Amino acid sequence: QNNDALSPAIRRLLAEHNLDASAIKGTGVGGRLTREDVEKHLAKA
Repeated sequence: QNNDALSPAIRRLLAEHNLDASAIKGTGVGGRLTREDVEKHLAKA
C-alpha cells in the first residue's frame, strides 16, 4: 500500500552528503522523499 519513502537515488545522494532522509521531508506520491527534498535540505544545511 505505502511505498518506501527512501529512493535508490535519494539513498546514494543522502549517503554522499552524510545526510539522513529522516531529517528530510518527503513530498512525493504519499509523502516520499524526492531529489528536490534532498537537494533543498542541503541548500539550507
